[PDB]
Amino acid sequence: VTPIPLPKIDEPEEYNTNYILFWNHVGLELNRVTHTVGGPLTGPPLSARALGMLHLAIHDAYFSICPPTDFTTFLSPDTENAAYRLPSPNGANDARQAVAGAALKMLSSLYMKPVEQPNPNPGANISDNAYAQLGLVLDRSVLEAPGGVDRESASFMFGEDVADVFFALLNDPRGASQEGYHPTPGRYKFDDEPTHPVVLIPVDPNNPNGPKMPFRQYHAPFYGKTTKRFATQSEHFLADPPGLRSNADETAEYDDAVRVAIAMGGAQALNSTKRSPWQTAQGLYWAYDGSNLIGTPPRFYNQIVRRIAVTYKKEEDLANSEVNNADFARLFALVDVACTDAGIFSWKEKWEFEFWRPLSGVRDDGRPDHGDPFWLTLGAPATNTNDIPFKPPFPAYPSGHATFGGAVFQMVRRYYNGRVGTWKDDEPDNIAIDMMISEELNGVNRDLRQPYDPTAPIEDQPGIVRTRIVRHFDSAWELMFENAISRIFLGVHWRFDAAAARDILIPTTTKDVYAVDNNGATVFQNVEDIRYTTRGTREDEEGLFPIGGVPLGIEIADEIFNNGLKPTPPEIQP
Ligand code: VO4
Repeated sequence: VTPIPLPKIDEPEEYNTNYILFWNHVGLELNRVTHTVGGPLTGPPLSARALGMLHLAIHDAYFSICPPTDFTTFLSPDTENAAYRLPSPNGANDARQAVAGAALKMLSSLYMKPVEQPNPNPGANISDNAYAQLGLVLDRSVLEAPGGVDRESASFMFGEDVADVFFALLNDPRGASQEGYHPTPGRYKFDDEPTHPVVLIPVDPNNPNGPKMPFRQYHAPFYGKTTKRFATQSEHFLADPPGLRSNADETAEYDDAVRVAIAMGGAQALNSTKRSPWQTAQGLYWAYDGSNLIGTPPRFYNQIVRRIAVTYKKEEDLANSEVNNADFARLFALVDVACTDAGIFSWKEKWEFEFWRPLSGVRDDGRPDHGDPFWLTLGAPATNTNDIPFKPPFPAYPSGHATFGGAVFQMVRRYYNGRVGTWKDDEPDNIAIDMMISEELNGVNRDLRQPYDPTAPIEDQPGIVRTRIVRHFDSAWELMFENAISRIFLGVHWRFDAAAARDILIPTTTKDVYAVDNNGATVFQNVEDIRYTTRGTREDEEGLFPIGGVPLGIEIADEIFNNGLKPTPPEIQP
């Protein structure tokens, strides 16, 4: 088959001389390729799960052969429970080959054709071409691997055994099933997107030019409540969103949120849009909304973490440094596991409340002096395509981006504290990064004038090129914040989906009503002054709970870290 020409990644090629980074890279490539061809593990929660599984297998394969001192492996060889029993090296001492076997085995199990019956129902929607393209990626990776891959070595075989264990234990085949789910219309209730109420999908994925059929997607409605958690030691909950349950009386907050939604996230040319050009840039920068050649948010978070890892490595040699190898293997396991669990809990809460998106909220408001029946958002960018595709929708509260970001960046902060600088674990850090480029704004990717052509490189396809923006960030606290508010700029999330409005916005004399500038744009607090302290109530439980995705993510990362990356006790699994 013709290999899809993938655009160049903005990153020092030296990074991939390190075999831990190389395998992470392979995972990211499969991430973007599967979203281009419509293969398995698409969507934010499951794409995160794939990376978590990959790095867990790598972590244990490496630390089995090169034992750590301040922590231990995720699974152990002495576990009585066969499902959690880690294989023993038994002579194998080649860490490079162990990692290769674990990574290759895991990625292959994840992305290859489900010959073992699983093709029915679960995989019955992916074309043969999708699988073929994914295979190409896997095949050339073997050839590009630093130091090569010796599939016959005992160490390689050991890595494979490790992968088998993790795959059998954590794989969730029916994770994205929506069978049986249907929206329950009403105020504050999630339903089909007014701009994309239905999709025409081919009856046969192998014949895309053939007959289509109407389809209504709902992204992983049962995943969060039924899936196996990775390293969390408890269930996490958020306060009821403004307008629902115990907080149904928070009308001032809700009304002002509608107001901020229109002004900050509307389409570019609307007279009601007050968002600045720079804010529009911040919105698109963090998107990665499953587009062609781009993938999902977990991919971007890993791209950023790769830069942090190299920027703050202990030793200069990326190729032959066990200090670096152990550092990266540990960091990525921590980060990708936190990201996986963040996906689980954000999805659990999303479908629990089933809160509607701003587009529907503003349009269906019903009050002549509050709503706008014809409003349009800036929206999730449909990069490298010529239209606005129907992307499987899901509820608004809390923001997936916000939760992912909170988890990933708080994990990075906990890991580097005392090493890059010193700070209170709940206060701004100093982990700065430079020359960070998002593929949404890289001067290469674009909004096509005609349908995407997978046999030609993106540069030879007509369209409006996305401006190349090179960013610098002063801290992981800033990254966390901007990643969260970017969704407000796109108009896909309410302010409270990110965090409590009180913690991120500038207050006025009027309660629940926040400050706007001379031209009506919403004013945010300075990043250095932001503290996620405001909590709220839940109708079904006593106590105070976090509001929005960022606080939820921070909470998940702290828990995992404090427990040193230990499996969720099987007793508390769904
Ligand atoms: O991925 V949101 O849940 O931030 O659209």
